[PDB]
Amino acid sequence: SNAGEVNSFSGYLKLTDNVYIKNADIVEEAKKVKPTVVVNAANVYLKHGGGVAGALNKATNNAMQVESDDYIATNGPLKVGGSCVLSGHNLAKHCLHVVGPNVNKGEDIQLLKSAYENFNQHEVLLAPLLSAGIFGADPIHSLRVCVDTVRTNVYLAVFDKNLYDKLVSSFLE
Ligand SMILES: NC(=O)c1ccc(O)cc1
Repeated sequence: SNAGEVNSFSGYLKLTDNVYIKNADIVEEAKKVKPTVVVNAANVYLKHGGGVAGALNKATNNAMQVESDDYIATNGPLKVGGSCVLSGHNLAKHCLHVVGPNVNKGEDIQLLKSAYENFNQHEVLLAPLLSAGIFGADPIHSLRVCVDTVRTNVYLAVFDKNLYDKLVSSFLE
């Protein structure tokens, strides 16, 4: 890897005492920062074909999917709102696979609070906005649940510049 120190976050905007945000690609952030923990936007079967999960898995050259398939065959699926800790491969020491509700598929948005409570077992995390994208939840709402629920230090990477700008505007109202 590059020779930088681990957990080297740069250029984030501090929103609260423990929540930070950056307009960035989470894969490029993982490579630059070398965090202890990267959060995956997982589904219950740990099938990483799409969304953030697909980007993370591709950046591990499919090692994340191989490990996840081995895990599920023995250990069974996660629950919505739940998490597991598997290897971070080349991206991080650990990957916290967190299942936000998929409101495009009828799941209860209330489970987003449970989803973010998984972050509180880790002192500092690189993460995407939970339940965004293929999961269908309103990103402004997801940021509010994050701020209200996470107590540990979270560094959120949002790649779409227009969505970033709307999140920051929303939060500063
Ligand atoms: N990026 C990494 O692989 C890493 C290694 C050791 C740590 O204590 C934290 C992170």
